[PDB]
Amino acid sequence: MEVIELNKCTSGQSFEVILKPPSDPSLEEIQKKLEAAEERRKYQEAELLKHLAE
Amino acid sequence: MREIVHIQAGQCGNQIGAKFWEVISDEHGIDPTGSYHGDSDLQLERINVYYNEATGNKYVPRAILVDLEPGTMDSVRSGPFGQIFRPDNFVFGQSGAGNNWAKGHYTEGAELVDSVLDVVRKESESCDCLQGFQLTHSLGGGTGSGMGTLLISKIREEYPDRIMNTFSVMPSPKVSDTVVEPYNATLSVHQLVENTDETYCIDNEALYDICFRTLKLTTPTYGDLNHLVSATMSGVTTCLRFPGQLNADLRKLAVNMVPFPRLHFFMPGFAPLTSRQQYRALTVPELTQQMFDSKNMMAACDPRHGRYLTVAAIFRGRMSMKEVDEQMLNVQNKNSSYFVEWIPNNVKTAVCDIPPRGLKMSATFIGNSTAIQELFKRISEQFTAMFRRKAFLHWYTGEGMDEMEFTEAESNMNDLVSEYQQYQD
Amino acid sequence: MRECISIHVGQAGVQIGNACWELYCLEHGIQPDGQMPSDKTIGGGDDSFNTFFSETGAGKHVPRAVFVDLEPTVIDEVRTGTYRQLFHPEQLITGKEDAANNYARGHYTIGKEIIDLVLDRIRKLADQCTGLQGFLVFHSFGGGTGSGFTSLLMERLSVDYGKKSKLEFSIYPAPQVSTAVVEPYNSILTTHTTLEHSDCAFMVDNEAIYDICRRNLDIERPTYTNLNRLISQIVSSITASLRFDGALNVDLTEFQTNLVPYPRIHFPLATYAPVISAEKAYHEQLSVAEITNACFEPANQMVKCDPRHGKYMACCLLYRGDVVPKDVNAAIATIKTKRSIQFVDWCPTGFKVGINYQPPTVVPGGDLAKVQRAVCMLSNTTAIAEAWARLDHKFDLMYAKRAFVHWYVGEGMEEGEFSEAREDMAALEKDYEEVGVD
Amino acid sequence: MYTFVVRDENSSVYAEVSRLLLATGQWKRLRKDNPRFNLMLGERNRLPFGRLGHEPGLVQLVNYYRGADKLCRKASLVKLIKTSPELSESCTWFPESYVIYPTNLTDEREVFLAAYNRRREGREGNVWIAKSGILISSEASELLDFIDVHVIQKYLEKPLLLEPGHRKFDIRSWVLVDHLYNIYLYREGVLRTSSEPYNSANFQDKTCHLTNHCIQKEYSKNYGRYEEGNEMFFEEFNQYLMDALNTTLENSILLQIKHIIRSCLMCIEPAISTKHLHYQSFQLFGFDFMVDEELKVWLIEVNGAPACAQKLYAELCQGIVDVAISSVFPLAPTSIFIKLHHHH
Ligand SMILES: Nc1nc2c(ncn2[C@@H]2O[C@H](COP(=O)(O)OP(=O)(O)OP(=O)(O)O)[C@@H](O)[C@H]2O)c(=O)[nH]1
Ligand SMILES: Nc1ncnc2c1ncn2[C@@H]1O[C@H](COP(=O)(O)OP(=O)(O)CP(=O)(O)O)[C@@H](O)[C@H]1O
Ligand SMILES: Nc1nc2c(ncn2[C@@H]2O[C@H](COP(=O)(O)OP(=O)(O)O)[C@@H](O)[C@H]2O)c(=O)[nH]1
Ligand SMILES: CNS(=O)(=O)c1ccccc1Cl
Ligand SMILES: [Ca+2]
Ligand SMILES: [Ca+2]
Ligand SMILES: [Ca+2]
Ligand SMILES: [Mg+2]
Ligand SMILES: [Mg+2]
Ligand SMILES: [Mg+2]
Repeated sequence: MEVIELNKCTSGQSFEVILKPPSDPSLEEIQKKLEAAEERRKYQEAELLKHLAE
Repeated sequence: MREIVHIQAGQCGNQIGAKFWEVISDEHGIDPTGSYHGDSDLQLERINVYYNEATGNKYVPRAILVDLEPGTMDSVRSGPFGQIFRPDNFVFGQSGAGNNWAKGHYTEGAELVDSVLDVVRKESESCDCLQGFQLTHSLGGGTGSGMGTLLISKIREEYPDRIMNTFSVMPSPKVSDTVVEPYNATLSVHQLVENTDETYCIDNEALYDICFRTLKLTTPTYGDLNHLVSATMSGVTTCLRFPGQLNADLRKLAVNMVPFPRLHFFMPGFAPLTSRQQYRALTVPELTQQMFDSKNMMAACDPRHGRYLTVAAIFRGRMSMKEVDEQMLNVQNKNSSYFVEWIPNNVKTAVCDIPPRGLKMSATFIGNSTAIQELFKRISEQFTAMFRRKAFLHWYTGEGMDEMEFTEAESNMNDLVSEYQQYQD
Repeated sequence: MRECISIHVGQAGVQIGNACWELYCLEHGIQPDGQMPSDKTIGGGDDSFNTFFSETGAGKHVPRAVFVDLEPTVIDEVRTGTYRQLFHPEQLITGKEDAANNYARGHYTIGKEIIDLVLDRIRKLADQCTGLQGFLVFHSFGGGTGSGFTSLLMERLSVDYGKKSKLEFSIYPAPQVSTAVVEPYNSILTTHTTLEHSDCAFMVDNEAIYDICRRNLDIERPTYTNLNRLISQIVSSITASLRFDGALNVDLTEFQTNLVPYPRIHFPLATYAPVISAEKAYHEQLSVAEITNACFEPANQMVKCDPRHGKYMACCLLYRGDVVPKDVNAAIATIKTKRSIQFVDWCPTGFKVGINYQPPTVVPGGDLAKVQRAVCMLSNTTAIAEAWARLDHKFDLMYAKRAFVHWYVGEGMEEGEFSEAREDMAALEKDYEEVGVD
Repeated sequence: MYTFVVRDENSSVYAEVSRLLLATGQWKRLRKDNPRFNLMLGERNRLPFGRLGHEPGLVQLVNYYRGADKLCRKASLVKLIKTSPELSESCTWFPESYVIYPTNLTDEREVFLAAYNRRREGREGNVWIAKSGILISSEASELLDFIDVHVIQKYLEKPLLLEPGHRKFDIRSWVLVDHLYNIYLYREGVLRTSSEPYNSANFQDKTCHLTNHCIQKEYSKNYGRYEEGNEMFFEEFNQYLMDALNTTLENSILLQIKHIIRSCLMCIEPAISTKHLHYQSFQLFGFDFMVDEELKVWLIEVNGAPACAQKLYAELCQGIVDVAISSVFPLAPTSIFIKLHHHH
């Protein structure tokens, strides 16, 4: 039961008590993922317009 | 600002849509001339959803009236609230559709659709952010069925990323104009399976049984049946027309109600339904037991013959929202064998403080139940009883159609039934 | 001094943001017009509150916040609310139609078209910071914007602000206060793409906030207001160390150092006490030992779970009010003898304590009563993994039938990203079990 | 109309409770994966506690105490006794035990040999039993070589024998604990007896030393001679104690049994209680005791998923529904349990 690093100021204080000792995607690849999905929406809407054309 | 464009096609479409704009016009405080005279700011909060604001604080419904013969729309324009509608929004032909899907979809309708779409485009261009469309029609007739589904096909071509919402009256032999209604309904159903996000199925037989049995009305009329549809349409649209912690828009309601693209046909319900013992107060429990009772549903399907995929319930009136939650959780936990167990919390509840006209409180039921397949079974059964003899086919082949197209519609519906069957197990 | 930019995403993020900045201003003595009488350095200064506020030549203290919503209805209340004067328009960004509770829609479809705008607005706040510490991101799991757009914003912040820390305040989906059905999909989607981009995340389960409001405040059916006011008390207690003079949790870096030894396990459990009803006659003020003793009761945890059957990796005790170190140790001793606190063997069995003398400030007319001393415990417990199991299970019930999957593929997402995100959660649950169970 | 699920088809105990629940007309059974349940009869291993108590508007109940495995595992029970100050390593009713890990894997190998060599030097009886397939031997070489997780505990060389027969036996008492943590002891116990005379010379034949119902019904040649199914109930065993020893079962054995149960259950109550949890728990236990010739009782093991004697399936199961289930989900005596009051 030890109290280390006791810091006291005007608005409070802070300390530590030990009971027992122990024992990314680049900006290029995010635009590809986005555009890759925008491309799959374009293709899907095409098959819908092609369907409606028929 | 999330606007909806309303469309009513054909006789049945316009008469139901007519009352609909009469029911909500009263709930929002709009008189027959389009002037507001309510008493609560909540009435105008979401008023622009269905109404356009013209000059002088006038509110003009954002609706398009369509039909291939002037008979019905001359009645609307002379009806109670007929003056409220936009004169231009009346688009109509003279030949009529003769209760023929081919005339409404291929010949007569094909000659008038471009001009109807010219109006739709004018209503959309004025919308700050258009949510989507809603159509009212029947599937057993010629215009709303054939030309209606033609409009939906073309509206989706110009607005591919907008919500298409429809109120479709399903034909029943017990409430029948002509014997070809199975032919027209089987043809339209495939169009809706492809080009709609939500279709509230309204079976004229369920409307009839409700007026006779539960409502105690000797011999009903189409007007009596339409009051029910009005009351229902008023209900399922409370989410959109009034405020609340819900914040529901068309696409959000679809994303939560439709787990599979083609199974977007709902069973609506309403409660109370009292015969004239009408002044009795209705406790929240009673409201809920009836709301789930099959006799209060307009699908003419027994929900105890299928399984619910999702359920939505809207409660209107100043009531105990704590008591609302308790009773809803009771019905689920007393009959969980009728709800699918592979969709968690597939039953939602929205509250509203503004009750319909002349009711302390009410409840509108929206069921996406697999029991609806019984409806498509009946229509398919009646279709085949005639198509197997080519009976009455000349009315259609004389308009340009081949028997092959009828066979496709046959197998299309039978497919749709098999889809509903694999999900009931 | 070093600055902290707050970002609020989606409805839940925006509203919770209101409940916090409303509370921050009451604590720092800032009025709705942005004026602060107690600040003696006019239009400048590097005080402790300056980490969350900037100052104009006219004496206005302006939050370091950016509200982003794909729909304008929820942010529009902020443009006209009681604290409208605090922010300026550039801080409030709103789209025209939301994400329909669809992760794919918030991440790909809509998100792509507004992400550069947000970054530019965020960049405008970064250029005022002399030493930016990082960002605090408030958002929901279930919302299409809260989940879908947040995970994209994080991927880009990690690019445009590499060495800056990013903390989350996430809302766990609870059926009692939500009408959505696909929130499991959205939650597990956003946790997957966001995991490597967040240094520490506090999860709040609305189910937990809900029952605390029904049980302690006697609110039969709580509103979002009741929920947020309470959630901001907890958030205020966690961020207080950054806004007041002190030595514990003095910058965002110290949150990962003191709470997350292993990176992927950065979800600390939060506990708060006391929560007393303002409508109450007059409650017997609790001692430092009674409130501390409450931090180990499941009732007032931000996520219902059983810490007894887990293992602690770290533990902080933030006190506010009439409290002194002598009383803190006394209470702790009494608890280690009664409770079952199993620490992991590769981490010291200890507690860091921070005491702030100013007691918890309460919003006038709010639901909470004024207390003389309160505490909030942050503890990294393997027991919180229960929340993941619950959510992963629901995900599995729907995905087995592929229910609702089409709404996501229809917005450009690949079906494989599901099983990819799900396999990630499966590994996350595994890491937890490797650290706690024997 | 309450609802419950079943996730352990191999449970003979709750198979009857489920039958009784449905026989009341107010309990409805659901599929083993439906979460909308009032009562779960969960699986033995890896029961998903984390998913209980999160369904709005449902008070959920489960028939297992999370963390009870600390008491029903061989090594867990020993470690619990030697570490919990409530019991202490000097506990007087639990055989001197040690935890031993096979050499192909803390471990108390040396601590065992110390007390072993101490005994072997004192002439005292130095016979031990190894278990986790059981081996009884007086040599430390055979016990250790056999294991190559297991536990070695002092074998009771002076166990109480019955007459006529000169045979060993053990005792099984069923204990039920409800959501409130009340400790109810079943008034009816059973003694799984051995049909073979006890022989201390040779521990090779494990048919007269082990009193398992399966071993006696498979490797014993006198199964069912003195009593039906090697099971004597508290009435006959009580009359025997009065005719031969001049004492009763209550004063000589039942007092100690009631004390050991309390000490074990009270010890872990802080760790498993559901007094404030988001769900409620209850579990049936089966304690196994030994009795030496001095009428002192020892604790063998505690079973977390025990079975019941044939003749007592109806009375006990109905009692589980009364004080454990219906006490939380009421329906529309002379309690068959003996409440063991305590300080919570
Ligand atoms: N605690 C709390 N939770 C909220 C609040 N607002 C929404 N939520 C939760 O957030 C979840 C829904 O996500 P939203 O934030 O509403 O959705 P969104 O981020 O705006 O994204 P959209 O789908 O485009 O609307 C539900 O589970 C709600 O319970 C709030 O103010 N406080
Ligand atoms: N130290 C000891 N002294 C005397 N007998 C012992 C003993 N340890 C075990 N036994 C004998 O072994 C039997 C119990 O074995 P144990 O309980 O370890 O295995 P087990 O758990 O598979 C049987 P069950 O679970 O059915 O009670 C008792 O009948 C007892 O006679
Ligand atoms: N509920 C209801 N159904 C109607 C009404 N009018 C017609 N129907 C039904 O609609 C089907 C015929 O469609 P109809 O509207 O007459 O064809 P259309 O005008 O050419 O499009 C028949 O099955 C009728 O029963 C009405 O006012 N209310
Ligand atoms: C069934 N009899 S009826 O209700 O008079 C009716 C018949 C045919 C069409 C419409 C109606 Cl309303
Ligand atoms: Ca013509
Ligand atoms: Ca200053
Ligand atoms: Ca990073
Ligand atoms: Mg007609
Ligand atoms: Mg939103
Ligand atoms: Mg055993």
